[PDB]
Amino acid sequence: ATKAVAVLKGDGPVQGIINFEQKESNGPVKVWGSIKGLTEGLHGFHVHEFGDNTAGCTSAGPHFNPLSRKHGGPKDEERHVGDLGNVTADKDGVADVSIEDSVISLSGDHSIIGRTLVVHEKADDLGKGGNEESTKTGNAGSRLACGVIGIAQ
Amino acid sequence: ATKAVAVLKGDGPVQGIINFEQKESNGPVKVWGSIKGLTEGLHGFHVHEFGDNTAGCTSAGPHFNPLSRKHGGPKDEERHVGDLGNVTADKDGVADVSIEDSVISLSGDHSIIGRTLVVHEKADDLGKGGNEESTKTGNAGSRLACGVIGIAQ
Ligand SMILES: [Zn+2]
Ligand SMILES: [Zn+2]
Repeated sequence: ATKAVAVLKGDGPVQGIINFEQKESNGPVKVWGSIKGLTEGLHGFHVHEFGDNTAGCTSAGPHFNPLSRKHGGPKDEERHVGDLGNVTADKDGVADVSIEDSVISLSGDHSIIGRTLVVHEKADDLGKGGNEESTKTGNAGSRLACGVIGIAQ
Repeated sequence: ATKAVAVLKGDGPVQGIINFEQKESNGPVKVWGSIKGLTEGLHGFHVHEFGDNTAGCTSAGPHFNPLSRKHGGPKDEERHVGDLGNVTADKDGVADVSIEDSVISLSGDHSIIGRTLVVHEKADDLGKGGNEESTKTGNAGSRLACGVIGIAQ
């Protein structure tokens, strides 16, 4: 019913659009959209603490632990509330994503409205890769585009 | 006592970052922050209805007229219930923003919490200078970085 709007912008050809389709205000959300200006294969994809992403990296570090676990989800079980999978792109420069989930809803100033999403440079491990750091971020690499989430209904 | 953090990007190294603080939910508010990557001189800046700003015009056009008004304010008697005037940048490529207003506040999805903003690479004409487009947008002459409004509380 109520669609939210996440607008990620990097640099020229780099963007990330995601709509969040929610039917009331605390129930589960159907999520989809296109992250373009990528190279083919997987790219890490996380909802951070806050909507600050303006002091560059001096803002969103790794992805928020509000439930007190590691990075994960599409292969790991524990998973941050700040993790909506990874965006796997084609050679036409785009990852067009499709998801449905019951760990967030369009609720207040702290859920996924007023919040930040990050898209990463490379593929995400989603748990414990080959190193310590992979438990923090997924080892997904640097960030390109950044964006904030507001209401589109 | 909720502080915001909007993130505009897209025109490569151009960003538009604006903050706010809410002293009481119904009072006036000081906006602050910086728009950087700009040439020196004036640049128009507008909050719109919704946080909807993904691809461009299909995700919102001009700054909405809920009272069915013209644009303007700092030289005009109208002003939309969701717009501001213009900024100016110094030759480091940056506009300082440190402005007051007594009609926006951080309260509800349609206020500045939950909303969108775009800044413009030319001056704004505020309701009327020359043409139709003065009374419509604000004659703002060009786009630049666009974004959704974020919260750090
Ligand atoms: Zn994570
Ligand atoms: Zn206006």
